[PDB]
Amino acid sequence: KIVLQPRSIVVPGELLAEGEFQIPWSPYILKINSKYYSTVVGLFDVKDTQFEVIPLEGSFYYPKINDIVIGLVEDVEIYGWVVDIKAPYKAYLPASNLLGRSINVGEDLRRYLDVGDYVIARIENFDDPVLSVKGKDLGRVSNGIVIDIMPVKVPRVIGKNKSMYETLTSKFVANNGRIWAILIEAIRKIENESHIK
Amino acid sequence: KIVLQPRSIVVPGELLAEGEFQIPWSPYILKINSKYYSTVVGLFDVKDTQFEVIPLEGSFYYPKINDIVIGLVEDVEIYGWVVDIKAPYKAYLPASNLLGRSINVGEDLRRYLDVGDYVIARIENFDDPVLSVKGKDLGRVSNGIVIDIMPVKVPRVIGKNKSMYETLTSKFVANNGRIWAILIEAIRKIENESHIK
Amino acid sequence: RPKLILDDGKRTDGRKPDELRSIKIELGVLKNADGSAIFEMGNTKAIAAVYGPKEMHPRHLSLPDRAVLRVRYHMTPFSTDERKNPAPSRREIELSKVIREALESAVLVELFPRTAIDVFTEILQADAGSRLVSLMAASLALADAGIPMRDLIAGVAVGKADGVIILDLNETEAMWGEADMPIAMMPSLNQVTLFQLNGSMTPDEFRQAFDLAVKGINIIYNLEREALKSKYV
Amino acid sequence: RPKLILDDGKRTDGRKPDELRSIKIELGVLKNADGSAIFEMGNTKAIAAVYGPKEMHPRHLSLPDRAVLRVRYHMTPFSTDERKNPAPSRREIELSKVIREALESAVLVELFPRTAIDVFTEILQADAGSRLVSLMAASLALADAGIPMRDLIAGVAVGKADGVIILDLNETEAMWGEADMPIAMMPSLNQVTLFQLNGSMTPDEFRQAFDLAVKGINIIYNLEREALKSKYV
Amino acid sequence: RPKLILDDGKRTDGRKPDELRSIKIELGVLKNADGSAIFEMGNTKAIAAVYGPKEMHPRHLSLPDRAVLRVRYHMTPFSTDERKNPAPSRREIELSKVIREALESAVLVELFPRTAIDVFTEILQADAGSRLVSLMAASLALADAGIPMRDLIAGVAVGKADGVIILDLNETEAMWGEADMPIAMMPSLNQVTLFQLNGSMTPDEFRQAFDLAVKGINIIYNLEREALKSKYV
Amino acid sequence: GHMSSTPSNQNIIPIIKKESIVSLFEKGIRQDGRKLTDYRPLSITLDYAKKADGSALVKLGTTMVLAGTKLEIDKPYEDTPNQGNLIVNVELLPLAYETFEPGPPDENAIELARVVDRSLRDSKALDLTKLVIEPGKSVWTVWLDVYVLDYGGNVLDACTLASVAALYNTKVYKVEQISVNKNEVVGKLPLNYPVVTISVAKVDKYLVVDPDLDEESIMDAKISFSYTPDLKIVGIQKSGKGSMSLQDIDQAENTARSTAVKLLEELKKHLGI
Amino acid sequence: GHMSSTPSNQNIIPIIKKESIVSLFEKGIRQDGRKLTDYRPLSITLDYAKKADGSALVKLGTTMVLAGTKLEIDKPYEDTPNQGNLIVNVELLPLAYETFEPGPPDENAIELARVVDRSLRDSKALDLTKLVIEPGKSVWTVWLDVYVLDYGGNVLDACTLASVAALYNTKVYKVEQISVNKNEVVGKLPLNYPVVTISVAKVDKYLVVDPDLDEESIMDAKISFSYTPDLKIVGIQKSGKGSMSLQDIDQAENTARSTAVKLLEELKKHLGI
Amino acid sequence: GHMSSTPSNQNIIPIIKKESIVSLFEKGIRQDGRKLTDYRPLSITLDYAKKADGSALVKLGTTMVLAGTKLEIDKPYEDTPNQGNLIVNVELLPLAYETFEPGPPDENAIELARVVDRSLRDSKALDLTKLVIEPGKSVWTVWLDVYVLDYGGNVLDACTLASVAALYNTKVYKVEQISVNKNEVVGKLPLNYPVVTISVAKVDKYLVVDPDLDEESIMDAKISFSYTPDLKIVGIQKSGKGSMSLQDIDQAENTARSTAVKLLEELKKHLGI
Ligand SMILES: [Cl-]
Ligand SMILES: [Cl-]
Ligand SMILES: [Cl-]
Ligand SMILES: [Mn+2]
Ligand SMILES: [Mn+2]
Ligand SMILES: [Mn+2]
Ligand SMILES: [Mn+2]
Ligand SMILES: [Mn+2]
Ligand SMILES: [Mn+2]
Repeated sequence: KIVLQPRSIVVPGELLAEGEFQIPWSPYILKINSKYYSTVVGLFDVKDTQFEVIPLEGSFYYPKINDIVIGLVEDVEIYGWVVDIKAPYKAYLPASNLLGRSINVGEDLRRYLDVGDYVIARIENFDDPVLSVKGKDLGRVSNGIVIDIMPVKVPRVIGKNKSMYETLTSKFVANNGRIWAILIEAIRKIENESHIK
Repeated sequence: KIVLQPRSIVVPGELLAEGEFQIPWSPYILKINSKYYSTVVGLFDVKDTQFEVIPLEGSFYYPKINDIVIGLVEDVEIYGWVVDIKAPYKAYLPASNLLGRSINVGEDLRRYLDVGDYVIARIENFDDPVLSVKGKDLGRVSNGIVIDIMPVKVPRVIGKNKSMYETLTSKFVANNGRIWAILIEAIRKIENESHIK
Repeated sequence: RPKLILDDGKRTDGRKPDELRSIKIELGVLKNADGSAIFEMGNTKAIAAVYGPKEMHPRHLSLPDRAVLRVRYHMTPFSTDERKNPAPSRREIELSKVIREALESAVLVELFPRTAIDVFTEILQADAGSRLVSLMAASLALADAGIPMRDLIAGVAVGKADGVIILDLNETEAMWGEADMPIAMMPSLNQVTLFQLNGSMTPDEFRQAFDLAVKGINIIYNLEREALKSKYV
Repeated sequence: RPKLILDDGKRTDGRKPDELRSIKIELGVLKNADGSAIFEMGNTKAIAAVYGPKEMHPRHLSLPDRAVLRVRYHMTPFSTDERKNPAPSRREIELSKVIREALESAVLVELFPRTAIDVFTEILQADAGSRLVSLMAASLALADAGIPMRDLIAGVAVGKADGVIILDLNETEAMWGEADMPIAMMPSLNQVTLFQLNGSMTPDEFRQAFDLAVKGINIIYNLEREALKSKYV
Repeated sequence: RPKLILDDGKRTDGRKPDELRSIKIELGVLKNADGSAIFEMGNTKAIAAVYGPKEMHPRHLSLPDRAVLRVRYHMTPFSTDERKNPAPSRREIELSKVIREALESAVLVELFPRTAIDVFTEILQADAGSRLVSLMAASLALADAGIPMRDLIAGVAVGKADGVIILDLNETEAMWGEADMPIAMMPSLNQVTLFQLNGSMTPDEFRQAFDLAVKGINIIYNLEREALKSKYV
Repeated sequence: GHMSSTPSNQNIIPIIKKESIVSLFEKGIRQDGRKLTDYRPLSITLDYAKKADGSALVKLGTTMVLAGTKLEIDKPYEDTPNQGNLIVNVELLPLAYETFEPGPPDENAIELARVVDRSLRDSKALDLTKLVIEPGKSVWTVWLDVYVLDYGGNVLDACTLASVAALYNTKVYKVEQISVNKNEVVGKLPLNYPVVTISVAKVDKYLVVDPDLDEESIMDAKISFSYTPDLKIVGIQKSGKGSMSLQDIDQAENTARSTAVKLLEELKKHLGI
Repeated sequence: GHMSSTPSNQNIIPIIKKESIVSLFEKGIRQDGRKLTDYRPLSITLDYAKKADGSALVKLGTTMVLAGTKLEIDKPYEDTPNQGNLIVNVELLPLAYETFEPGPPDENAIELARVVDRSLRDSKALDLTKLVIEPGKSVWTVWLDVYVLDYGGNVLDACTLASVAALYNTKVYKVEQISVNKNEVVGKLPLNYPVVTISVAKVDKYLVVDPDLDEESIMDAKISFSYTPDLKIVGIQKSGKGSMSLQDIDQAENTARSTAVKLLEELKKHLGI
Repeated sequence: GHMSSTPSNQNIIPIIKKESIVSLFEKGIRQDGRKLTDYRPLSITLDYAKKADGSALVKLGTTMVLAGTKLEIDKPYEDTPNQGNLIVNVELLPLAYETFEPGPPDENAIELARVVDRSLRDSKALDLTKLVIEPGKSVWTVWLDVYVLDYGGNVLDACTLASVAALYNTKVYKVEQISVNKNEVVGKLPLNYPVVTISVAKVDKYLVVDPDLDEESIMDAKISFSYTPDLKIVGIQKSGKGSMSLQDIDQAENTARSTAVKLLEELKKHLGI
């Protein structure tokens, strides 16, 4: 078991380590017969005996269950709402979920959520992502700014022990690569220097 | 509050009235900042203090809930029937509605309603129009003639206090612009002279 | 190059610069079309057929809040001096877009979610201004179909011929003139719906011509209204 | 026919047979593209844009276990000595297939079921090897888009010019030479991804040329890696 | 113009006016096609492949009560004296319609709701009557595929050459004759399935020719039956 | 590449309506009061398209077809150096019927054009050897574009009438020596005679001349026969998904030709010949 | 056949975001700090495409357009025998925007090409009578291909700049007598002057010069005016689903022309004229 | 515009069946009893298409390809004035496989045609300078249309054989002085030698010559090598979504060339050379 690199900037096909590590499957690391290569432009990190690649690149968010996500309503279907969560997959919000009851005869139009509305919502199902707005604070975004970032950069915007979130607060980050709130410039600066200091 | 015209023949963009009238929304009248214009070729009518435009033109029927409609079966789907009611929208008749029970294993073919059958049916839902044949007299049209008119001309074929219906009877009008029954010529004469005597 | 303004201050067809070609408007021209119209301005003749509103089979191309307008401007091969290839040209493609977008402002498309309204226009004779004649035939065909609209659309090309601002160009004027500016509006609403200039004009001439086009438009608009009313009054 | 190997053992652009043209690589070249790159090898210049992964509207054309790669190789009309018709040619159709299939091996498509990943390549200047320059620009554009890949793809054409095995052909060499053999691989994985030969070579020459291509490929691969790393290191 | 009926009352290929060209029929000609056939009438040769019944992916184009017949008549570029452009011509488009509609009468399409049955026909050699040879190859290919049919379809062109009613035209006769009348029927059912006349005939000649075509058709029909039976008996 | 598919129902008529259409056929009469052998009312407006070299607006009942011609100077084909050209284009315009989508000619418009072309050609009505200006160097190309504006049934027969009418209406302009002077009409297109196509629909036990749209929606098949005034058959096309017996065609031709005499007579009145 | 349909939303921007874009318009300022009459930063890289006879890579903010020219020797049209040819092709490349599918020019690319063509043509900036080699026998055809590489809004104005820049950058090669010798640049394409197109978006009560992609997604309509340095209007195109009052166009032209003076001045600096 | 997309599975073979196909590869033997280096049974029927100037019906196992030639007199290209033309067209006919929809050549038919074209061209087997009738004024154009009638795997190698066979079978007719007299065969198309393409499929650890349809459905990739009788490599095309090691290609070429000797020998027997 050997690691080839320190905290290094890494690239697709780049050999990270040789030997049998018991690494959980990652989309950022490809294992071939006891060699491990990065699959992405990223930052190689060693965590305890294991290691990872922190992707520095990626416009898309990958859906995960129970992620608090903030999405943009795209279409209003007969039984629900089609929602953009910046993923390869369009999320769907059942009307029955939002309402907490049956969709009544000729009921609604776009009064709860319209096209162009932002929604804060959790991912109730994904194996297309089905959303839920059950929890508190979830629902249509009435006010403020919704700033867009690389979803890949979200952990850096929050920071270990909220340390980055706190230094922006005194001067809501979703998993989605979207933050409901100049705050914009400081976030773009963390996007463009996540790999530094 | 002023009205610009008597019982006049009216045209799209034609100024009908100026001032704030409390007119219920009509597709035949466009309100702009306290001016009212006709949106259609029509007959301007003043009703009490309010007014309306009676459209003289229109091949299409606009679905409304609880309208008794007579439609032509177009397709026979797995769980129901696709029905033409002369609207911009195809109506659907659930088999479960017609049958009053579950659609059984390999049940039916076109025995209740086939393609090319006329159906008399009410509009149970519309906000595509869902039909119901629950009420009496509703169902497949066995016999007689089904004459087609501009749906826009239906009120004239019936008449105030059934007065026009009665003078055709002694010598069934649906909202659909279709009448289940020479009767044909007198109806075409009311289509082409609805705006007269 | 022909002389466009003649010694007696008049044009090649005998008109004054502020004078329209003769207009002829027929409605209810086709049996099948939900609405239809023939519009003649001088020797430019268009026919329009409207179908709809109707559900839009390519359902992913339908709009959830709105009817989709589907508009075709096309010229017959024998509408022109030389034969036009029947396969749609880039001009016809552009003009179809420009005409659709003209109608987008007038048609109350919000009334019919996820439906299509089809507006098919054919130029039977092209002697200048056929995009406008097509547009007005479309407008009239829509009114004829009972499709709710903000207003009728009336339009003329103004332009410049031998330095003279002229209303409603000939083909000779369109071909040989210095400027050709088709304008269409919803006249009662004060709204311009189509606006293009091909050629060249000083800003002052532009504004002179714009003014003259509005005068011609108001005349055409009155004839549109009168033509729609003729079968009832 | 020009002399391809000159008396001093050198080529028409002054190069040795084992020598690459100058390479220039830019990343993050477009605002909208999820990932993008310009790749220059000598006077051959390609730009690539990547969009995805994204759901694939023609849903019956989506794959249940896999992203669909949708790849376009195209040449601008002014990329060549004589104007290329902008309508896709058979060459562009073939090269799009060959380039897609090159990328099929590298892109971790199993990660994104029923999505599409769009790889759009434009040759801005064509002076030989543009399918490879396009392919490498595609590779770099994918890495730039954060789309997981087995490895980067590096490629060169080797060939034969006046009986001499040469690395990285000119247009003069591609046009007038005896053999032109583009090869692309995932170099760290020892895997060939694109392999074509046009022209003629003895089996021994084939194997000599194959060997030389691998040496050039490893250099290009190092520059790809360095280029991707440049904005972070 | 060549002499079509020679001094000895005979035709250019030595035939009598009431005489058929030699017929050759092969079945089970392709591995993949659910059913297939080669039909030769003189020097006119067609091959047909049948696939189906199978579900029809463009599901909105499927029929709820019926299989859709999807038929292609096509000629290879080298089937004719001069090279035919491989892009489908208007003739091929028309003949595909006429052949489909011929098969519409014979195929028991009600048996397979919302399926498609694909009938692909290629003319390998065209020496007159290829729409009919294609049609009969299609018929035989359908029978070969086990697709239920009312009857086999047999057909011949009759016509007029130098005022003489002739059965089963040559290319020389089709090109230079006065009339060419392809007729196809379900012979056991007394039903005509394809009927066209190109050229010119008096009504009496029309009826004489119609009569002669039925005699040739009954012979061809017997050979179709015998050909289908040959691998079992 | 391309392919002919069974179409959907473009006019699904109700079972009820089918019975009404046929049930006066006993009396030899149809829906619209007319006889089984009658054509619908016909008008032919010559010179309707003022920028065409010749034109005819045909109204046959609710079927409306506008044909127009455009003449050009061309080199003749090296194989037909002593003939001019006829190019026949029929378009079913999206204006004509609700289900007509805009596009290039489909198989029906194509079929129509080719059947009209061959009727015109095989009739010898338009003798192309007459369209030569200078043998082997310059000839007239006659572009005949036939645009169906309203689909009311029996579009083929209306197309043939409009086509013939357009050709008869075609002005020939003076040729100056290399170029066409359109200020000088030196002649008219030389036609030997009119042609007509007569369409007979098979409906139940009955044969119906000039099917309207409703009849077309219920017919088993139709067969069109083209005639010149001497009553030579000059084209035949069986159309539709259904078959016809030998006797149906025999009888359809007898009925077709009988109608042709009257249709030709009325065409000549409309043409002024 | 073909047809213009109402499109879907290619940039659906949130209701929240619409308000932010406009809400500094009070101050005469936009999102990006710039004035309502300001163009975005412009760079023009001449000769970017080394195998083009002339080229210009235009960056107008995040809009990127690469125009290139290719000259060929042609017979002139028998009607324009004393002129060369300009053929304008604009392509919206699938690289430029997420929803751009690869295909032949759509109505927007076509509209763009024709508006650029007519601006260039009707300006008399490119005098085609200058492109004759031998009158009535051989002329230069200028293929102007304008490829949008990044769709950041106001693509038309960038296309016009790239087009003009490409033409000014166009090398003319020696003609030997019948053939073009590309080893010898004998001249440059003769242009009378630059042209510019100025696009004014109608957004709420406001008129916005050079709309970015966000502004374009919220605007009612735009109208583009083309100018030559003497400030003759040389093309106008109203675009978009929405209407504009007579006064909006009056005021848009006044604002357009005012900007044209500055845009032309900067274009000339980029061209070296 | 156009685009290459990952296809669906046209032959999804069961997991069970994959194992059966490979599990005699140990013994150097396949499903059909044949060796890993064996081609399937080959027949070549020359002159199958009687109206082609030359033709060959190739049956390679269940793969059936009919190639035909048609010669025309053309002006040569002003750049190749001392050469005739070869135009190679390969079509995958909807007859050949269940999922082949009728249409213009797709990327696979196109790929096939170009690989065959370049094998034929780069081999110098057809020397186009031999196809000149009158230098710089008239040459022979050889239209080679290669129609796949039954898709049984390794269509490329069958196309090459049919192509070569069709060309060898091509009759040249007498030219009279300007016109071709087809009553007089004055020659045959002059070919220097046959060419063959040899396709090697990578399947698991194994290299398989001439993959059948099942093998093609399970292979990682294939690579085709074209040879002339002196065993010069005259074309190579790696095909398929999967990669191959450097050693796979090295070994595939060694195995390909070994098979080429035998395949060429059998081709010559079929040709009569
Ligand atoms: Cl116009
Ligand atoms: Cl290349
Ligand atoms: Cl035939
Ligand atoms: Mn009406
Ligand atoms: Mn980036
Ligand atoms: Mn079988
Ligand atoms: Mn011509
Ligand atoms: Mn040229
Ligand atoms: Mn030729």
